[PDB]
Amino acid sequence: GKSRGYRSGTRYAFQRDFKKHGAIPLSTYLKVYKVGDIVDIKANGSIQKGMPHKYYHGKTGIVYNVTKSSVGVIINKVVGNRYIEKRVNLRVEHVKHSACRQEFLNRVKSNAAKKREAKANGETVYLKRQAAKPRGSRIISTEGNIPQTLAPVAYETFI
Amino acid sequence: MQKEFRTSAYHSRFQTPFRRRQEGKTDYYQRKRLVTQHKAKYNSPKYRLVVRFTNKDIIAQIVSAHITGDVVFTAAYAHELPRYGIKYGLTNWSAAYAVGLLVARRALQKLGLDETYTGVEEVEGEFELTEAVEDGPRPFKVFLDIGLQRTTTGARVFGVLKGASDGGLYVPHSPNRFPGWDIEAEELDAELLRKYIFGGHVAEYMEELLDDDEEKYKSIFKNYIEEEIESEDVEEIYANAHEAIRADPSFKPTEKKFTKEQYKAESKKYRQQKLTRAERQAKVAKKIAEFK
Amino acid sequence: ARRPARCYRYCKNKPYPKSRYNRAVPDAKIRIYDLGRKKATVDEFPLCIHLVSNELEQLSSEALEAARICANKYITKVSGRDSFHLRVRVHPFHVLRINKMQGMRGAWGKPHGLAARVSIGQIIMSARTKDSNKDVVIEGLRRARYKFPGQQKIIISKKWGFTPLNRDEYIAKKTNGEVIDDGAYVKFLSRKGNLEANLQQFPNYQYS
Amino acid sequence: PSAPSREVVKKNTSSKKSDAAPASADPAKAKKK
Amino acid sequence: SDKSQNVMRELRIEKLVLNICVGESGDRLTRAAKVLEQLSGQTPVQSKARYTVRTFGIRRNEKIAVHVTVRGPKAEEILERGLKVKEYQLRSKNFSATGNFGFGIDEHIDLGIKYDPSIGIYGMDFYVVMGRAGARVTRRKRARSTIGNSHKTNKEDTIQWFKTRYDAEVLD
RNA sequence: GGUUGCGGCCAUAUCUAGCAGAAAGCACCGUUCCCCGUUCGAUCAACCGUAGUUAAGCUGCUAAGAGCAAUACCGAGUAGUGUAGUGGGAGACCAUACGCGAAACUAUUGUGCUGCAAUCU
RNA sequence: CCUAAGGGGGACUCAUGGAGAACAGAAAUCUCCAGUAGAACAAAAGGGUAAAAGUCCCCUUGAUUUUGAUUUUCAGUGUGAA
RNA sequence: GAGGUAAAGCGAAUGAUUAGAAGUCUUGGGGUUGAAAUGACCUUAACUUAUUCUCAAACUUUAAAUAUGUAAGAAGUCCUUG
Repeated sequence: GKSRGYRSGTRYAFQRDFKKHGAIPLSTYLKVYKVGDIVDIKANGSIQKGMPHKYYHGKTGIVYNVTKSSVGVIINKVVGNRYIEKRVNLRVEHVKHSACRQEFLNRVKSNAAKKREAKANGETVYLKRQAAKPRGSRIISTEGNIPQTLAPVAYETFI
Repeated sequence: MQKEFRTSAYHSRFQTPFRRRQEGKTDYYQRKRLVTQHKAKYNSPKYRLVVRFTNKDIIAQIVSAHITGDVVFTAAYAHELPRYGIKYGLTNWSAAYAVGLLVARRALQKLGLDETYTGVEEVEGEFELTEAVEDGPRPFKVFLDIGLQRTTTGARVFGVLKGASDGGLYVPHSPNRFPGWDIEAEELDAELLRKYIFGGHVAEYMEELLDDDEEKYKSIFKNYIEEEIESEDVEEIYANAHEAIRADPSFKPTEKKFTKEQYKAESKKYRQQKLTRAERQAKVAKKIAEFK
Repeated sequence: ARRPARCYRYCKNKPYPKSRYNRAVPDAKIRIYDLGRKKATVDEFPLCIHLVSNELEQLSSEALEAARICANKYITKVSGRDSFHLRVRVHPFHVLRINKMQGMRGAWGKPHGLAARVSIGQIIMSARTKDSNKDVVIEGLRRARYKFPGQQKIIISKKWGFTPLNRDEYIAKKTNGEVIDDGAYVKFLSRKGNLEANLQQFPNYQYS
Repeated sequence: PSAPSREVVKKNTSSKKSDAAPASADPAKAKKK
Repeated sequence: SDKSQNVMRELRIEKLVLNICVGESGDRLTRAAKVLEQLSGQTPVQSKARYTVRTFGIRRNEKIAVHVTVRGPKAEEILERGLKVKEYQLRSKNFSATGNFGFGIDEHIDLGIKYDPSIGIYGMDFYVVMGRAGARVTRRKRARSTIGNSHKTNKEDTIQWFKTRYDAEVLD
């Protein structure tokens, strides 16, 4: 007999972290979520109300609704050959702001600051990020660092 | 014969509670229920009336919670009462009422809701909530946080409750925990509550003790004796103070006999300092050598 | 009764131990893992000789028992029962299953026996003895090798007895007062913890 | 007279014999014989 | 500082607990409760069996024993009244490692109360809980903590205090 | 800098055994008329701040302390693993090529930081 | 299966071990200390829970009314459940 | 961001498991002490302490590789105020 209940296979996913059981620290309840915020979903096993399904554990989405104790998050899930928009109601204990927003929102500010200064100096600045390039030429000094010769070592048993 | 319990594995797997729970000071269940705000009232804070009693002091603070820590809006302490004319019994039920009234008036002064929301100017002990004025700002809403202190009908925390409510703050409450509440006949005897507001119980103890046990009366009510304060003029001490509390509720800090730097320099002399790594290494080497 | 060992030679299944889920499991044929003078002190037997696996393989408890008996018999016959301490280093914890003891329907088997799952380079048997007793102990293990399937190597250890220290580091820690007897094994000095207890337990500790 | 009763603090809901009450764990009360 | 001869280190009785474990429920337990209310002047409380034992003739939640706690001067008076029956002679194996001691009388009329044939005689159990000032630390709600090692009550201190305050003997 | 009230992170904060603690605070501490709660004013309630004490709590310091935390020419580029071959081997398995890469272990260092308000030799 | 074993609030801390107290003993009741949960939470197993979700006490019927949205199984149909 | 598989671990929890050593038996027996004292001794077996060999699909503090969610702007960012 197969069993396919709602929380099947969540033995380790919904467990609390080691030495982290019990009450929720209240910064979780002091965070403010606005429509359009990007949030990570991670089910807290100790709060069983407003709990996400195991599919959304580890997914990231857009807040579309804000209620008394919960947020509505939009998730795109693959069903066959397309994506379906899923609307999940989650209590804020299972939700955290995505840290990818704060990094990109800082690059927007930095680009704006760099661009305005270049206009003040009448010069140009390039704001596109670049991949790591192959390193240039260089000269290796050997004063105090004369090359040491290594050889493969013979076989030994150490038991 | 039995297994030693405090093993290294016992300590390794032990999960210490929250720092302020292990101190036995914060009830985080109640704190979560008090602090958490409706998520659609995004950054609007909930304001708590923190009321704490020490052996010598009454602390009343209006607090809003933030991620970096709680932020005090205003604060009134019982040791401020001598400025207002109450010098003894700084932990009466009536001192609690006075502290609540003071913090309410001070907060309303800070906000600007003084002329609007004056409160109960003629304290008769009736149960009443600060009702909003039509076509005007709503009264400052504050929730009572009694912490770990037990809820009993007649407790002093509800004295600060009644004082703050009469001071013009909107603090949601019921009258079934006030002194003078008849639990069998579910109505509040406002006469006994008014008695408690103006030190009536203390004055009656003074009068009842003076004619029965004068020696105990001399020790318990010393300050009243050297102040020539009898029972019949106890009430005015509170009754005037209320008026005085309403006349100038602004906070006047105590003038400090020394500066911050002087306090720090004085205190730093009586603070032992951690041994350097070399010092304890030398101690270990000496202890080894003296072992031969 | 027993199928040929070739039917259970390879680690094809996940480990299947006794648990609350399989309970009617027979006992392993091997019950004794320490033979010879197992109470000898560490200093009495400096030489260690291993029988090492060159196979990722399963060894039945029957083979473990047979090899143990063969090695013990030979070494006690040639050098005496107190000239060595033999230790079997693999315990059979994996349960083999048998089906026949219809067709393929409902074919989940019943417990049939026990086997130890050994890796490449895993020590099967260890023998601590004196140096002068080398050629005997080796010949004791070389016979025991015949009771096992696969390839095994007889390797003379670099270490002192069953200790994790080389035969030179042990002597250094011994003349420095950092080693005390514990019956058949030893305890080594620690530079951590209560200084007074450490000093009391190792009085001859020449501190540097 | 009033009749208050001692309240229950334990959680053992089972109505059975308790832990560590075995026979032969006791000494010989008649060892003096 | 850290003076052992400090005023607040004074040993004194915290409470005296009087136990009568009559094995049954009904008239005998009610009369034992009457005896306890007579001796202490306080309404006692009845204890229920935690589980069923056929050998002892008790069953779970059957009201078996009755006990009462007395504190203050009355505890001291009852304690010395019971020590009179013991003729002021306890044993070294009557004091616990935590500094408490107890004894057991066998007839409750030796204490000095009127005997009634209807009531009969019940034995009685005496236990004294010793403690210094500051035990409220371990019993208060807020900021509850433990008592420091020097402030703890132990067997030797309680034995010496008992010998001094009652001029009695602790038979080692 | 100490202390209190309310906290954030939730042991670098816990645990064991010792020692010290000026000022204020906190605390223990005293009492039972009153509101209130108990078998018990022990807890809880109220009253006095008066009679006393730093003994305990609390705070800090000590320990080749237990635990915890962090780091690393520590182990170890090891174990494992993605990709490849008409590679080896009877097989079990293994080596090599282009990549990713632990855990234990070992050693060293540390042992709460901090927000708001009030207060203090 | 459950008018509580549902809902709210309050108070308390569990399994177990050690040391003590007449009968009383390995197991009755009382006391202190230790006790990160080694207990309990109707019923399988897993997860969750310590000033509680456990134990006890007080009050109750939100196990109510109206009809939408959403998650799982999914065809993104029904039913069940949330 | 999420994960708990490979590996690893077991002088870390749970469960399994080999060997000694040192202590306590006061809440194990046999023998030997006693004209009787439960008050010693020899022994095995128990526990306790620090160690020791080996393990887990339905164990675990730790924890990959591969695979997997989101973001990388004009429907954006900032300023003022309806």
